[PDB]
Amino acid sequence: AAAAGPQVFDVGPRYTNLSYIGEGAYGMVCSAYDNLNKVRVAIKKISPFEHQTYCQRTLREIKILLRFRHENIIGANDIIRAPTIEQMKDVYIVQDLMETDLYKLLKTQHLSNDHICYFLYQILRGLKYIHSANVLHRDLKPSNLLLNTTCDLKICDFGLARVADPDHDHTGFLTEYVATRWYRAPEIMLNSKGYTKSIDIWSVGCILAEMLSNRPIFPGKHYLDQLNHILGILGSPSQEDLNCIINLKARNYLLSLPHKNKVPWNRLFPNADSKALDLLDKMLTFNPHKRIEVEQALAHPYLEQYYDPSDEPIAEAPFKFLDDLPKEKLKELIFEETARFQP
Ligand SMILES: Nc1ncnc2c1ncn2[C@@H]1O[C@H](COP(=O)(O)OP(=O)(O)NP(=O)(O)O)[C@@H](O)[C@H]1O
Ligand SMILES: [Mg+2]
Repeated sequence: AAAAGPQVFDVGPRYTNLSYIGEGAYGMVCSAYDNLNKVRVAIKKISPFEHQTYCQRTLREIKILLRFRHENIIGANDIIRAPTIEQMKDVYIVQDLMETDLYKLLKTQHLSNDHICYFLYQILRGLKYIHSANVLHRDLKPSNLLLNTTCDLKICDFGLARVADPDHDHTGFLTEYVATRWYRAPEIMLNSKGYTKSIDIWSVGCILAEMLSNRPIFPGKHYLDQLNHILGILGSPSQEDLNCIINLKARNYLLSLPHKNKVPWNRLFPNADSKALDLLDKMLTFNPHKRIEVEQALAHPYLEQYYDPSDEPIAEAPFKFLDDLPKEKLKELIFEETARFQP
């Protein structure tokens, strides 16, 4: 029955009072009074059974959201669908209702250092859990970081996530890539498929920089301009870093470029806590092997008000999914994954 700016958003007896929020990927997002728990909640409608590619992204996100339990990762409290495969056109994911996300927040609000430190702690704490499950998010950016009115931060959108696979990370120069351009590590344009953990840390660094001045630090307009932005600020890679790149074409591209030096961080962010800049530096290290890991970051001095490893939990066990089978099998699997929420 109930409609909300057509669409049909029928989420049954339990959830009423629908109010629009935005436009997700391949569906719509509403808030809605939950008549069993007596709170407002959020509800994403997802209609992906036509295009095979949205079905992997829905299956992935569904598997992960139900396996993970963590205060800084968005949950699935409920998942609503028809009682049969045949009748299932859409899928609805009910979550906690978060006021805003960091993208929307950074357009209008400048943040205090106390807030930056706190949000960074929460991102890194949630990322620790994710990596501990051997998973990579692959698409961390401000719009994937949800916030409520009490400053609680929750990572969302695991559509692009993958199980880590460091042994199969090498690829050729200029290999096309899916994740959001601005938060892409440099090795992705050189020689990485994005199957190692240090891909997520680069993105977190990109977010710290953005939180620090309200503006993306590497806003490249297209695939290769992303790299020139990165190099504009870090300057030319050292020879040792270039020697970790064995890939000939990527290495010669880098050698062909004129020498540029490092723009120092405090020239770029003169107001910032210099401990914040120090960690920034370590997150946005050119060489992925030297870039800081998630635990080292949590233990950096910038975060010592919050750091407490025993209150920074890890997953019960590794993750293992799948990828490439067709529309129809993926529909069966999404049906199967969501059975538990039926009566
Ligand atoms: N739990 C939530 N509470 C409030 N708003 C949410 C919540 N989850 C997602 N959002 C939405 O996040 C949107 C931002 O745009 P978008 O980049 O499409 O993210 P998304 O809706 O999460 N789907 P995706 O594109 O898969 O990340 C906003 O329009 C909100 O509607
Ligand atoms: Mg998005």
